[PDB]
Parts: sequence; C-alpha cells; structure tokens
Amino acid sequence: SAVQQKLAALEKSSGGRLGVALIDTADNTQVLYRGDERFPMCSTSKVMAAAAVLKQSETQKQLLNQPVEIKPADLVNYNPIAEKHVNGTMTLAELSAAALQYSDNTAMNKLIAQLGGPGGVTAFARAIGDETFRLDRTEPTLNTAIPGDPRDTTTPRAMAQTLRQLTLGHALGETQRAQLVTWLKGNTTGAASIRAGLPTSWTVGDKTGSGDYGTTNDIAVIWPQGRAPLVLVTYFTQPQQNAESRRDVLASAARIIAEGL
Ligand SMILES: *[B@@]1([O])O[C][C]([C][O])O1
Repeated sequence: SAVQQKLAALEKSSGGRLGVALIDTADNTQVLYRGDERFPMCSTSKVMAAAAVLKQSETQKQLLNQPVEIKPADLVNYNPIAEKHVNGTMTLAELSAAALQYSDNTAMNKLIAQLGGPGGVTAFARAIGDETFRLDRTEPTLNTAIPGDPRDTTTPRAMAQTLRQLTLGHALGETQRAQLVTWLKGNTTGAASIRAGLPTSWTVGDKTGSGDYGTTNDIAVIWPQGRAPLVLVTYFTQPQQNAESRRDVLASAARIIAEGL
C-alpha cells in the first residue's frame, strides 16, 4: 500500500530499523511494518508491569494503597519521582503512575518485585494471550537494546494486540482498565513522539521508551474525535550503540498512518 511505501521510505531516510503496528478498532483492520520482528521494548514494558499489578488488585482490593518503602539502594539511573520519596513510601498506585507517566525506573523495579521478578511480568503477558512479550531483566539493564538479543523484546504486532486488550478490551477489570487509561492519558514524556504526528484534537494515551542503540519507542491508544479508537505501536532502533534518540521518526510514522485514514 501507499502507507507501507511511505513507511519504508521514512525508514530508509532514518538509517535505522522501524517497526509499526496499527489496529483500527472500527473494522479490526491492521497495518504492519516489520510487524513480526523483535524490537527492544525499553520503557514500553512498564505498561505490562503496571497492568499485571492492576490485575492483582482485582482480588487484592486494597493492593494499590499498599505503601512501599523507597530506600537509597533502590535508586537506579532515572528516578524522577522515586527520588522525591527516598526514605519515605509510595503506594503501588503512585509507583504505577510514576512508572507510566514519568518512566521512573525505580518505580518499575518495585512493580517487578511485587510480581515476583521479571518472570512474573512475562507470566501476566502469557495469561492474557501474549506469547511474544518477554521481560528478562530489571532496570536499568533491560534497556541495553543490543542487536539480535531477544531479551526484553516484543514485536509491534504483539504489543499492539496486547495494548488493545488492556485498554479497550477486557483483559482487566472495569475499574482497573479505566485506571490504566487515565494513567496513559496523563503521560508526560510523549509530546515529541506519536502525539506530535497527530491532530491536536485527538486524545492520546501513550508510553514512550528509550534505550541504547538510539532505541526510540512509543505505544499509544488514540481516540480521534468522532471515530473509533486506534492502537498504534512505533518501535525504532539504530545500528550505532551511542546513536541519538529519534522521536521525530515516531512522529513521522504517526503522521503517515493518520494521513492514510
Ligand atoms: B525507559 O526507556 O524510559 C526512560 C527510561 C531511561 O532509562 O527507560
């Protein structure tokens, strides 16, 4: 199609490897570019950790209010929110919001611990039918994004389907689903990524990711005014270990997708 030719041209212009999956929930149509190739998830994995904890809270009704101590030893490389509560506590709700809306790495590690390790996050993915997602490491090493390394990867197709199920489907309870959507809509890190390629009138909930090899990711649910919502995943990685982020590539991919509607 035209869209796939334009995405291929964008990729060629960028010097990297681009993965895109769009699900149009109107007719359940899909648009895929390298849809079944593995990409490093980096912080887009935080959606799965938060959702797994939300799933736990369906049975443990008070779980999200559980206080969790933030100790200096817990701090890793990027802890914008956890830093504000060292030697204090954050609830699991506050940690989930920090992981999602600020991409706090300490928060992510506390969510992983709550789930019994990376295998507990992966287990949740399997439980909702995602056979592709794999979380192998904690923060910060899950962002190494080494070419060919299958650790901490998924495919665009798999992530799109899973994000659809978590936000628009019923993989989560009604209150949990609404909470996740609210959190994603309140993301603070996404202004230059998918959001920047879309009409300003559309409502977006997204989770960005960045890592080594210039890995620049964004996964989003999109609510166009007067139109069925869309799920869009954009993954991008580069051949140089110290490559710079390229959020403009994700904005451009979103713009190309939006034009084709
Ligand atoms: B994710 O990718 O978003 C930011 C942090 C930086 O380590 O991880």
